[PDB]
Amino acid sequence: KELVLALYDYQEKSPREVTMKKGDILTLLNSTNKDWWKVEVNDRQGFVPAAYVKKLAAAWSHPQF
Repeated sequence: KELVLALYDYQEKSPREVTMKKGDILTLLNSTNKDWWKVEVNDRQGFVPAAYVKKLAAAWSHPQF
């Protein structure tokens, strides 16, 4: 299972999007598109800009953000 870190807060602009707070660790559902990634935040799924999150590779130990 993949995870991404919210680099900044993001307020959903429409029902297909989701809201996230800076520092959130979200479950990454789809990253095939280069601009919008589909993620899961507290029982909610939707797209967020790929620019606003960083994938946390399993192969790496991640420092505290």
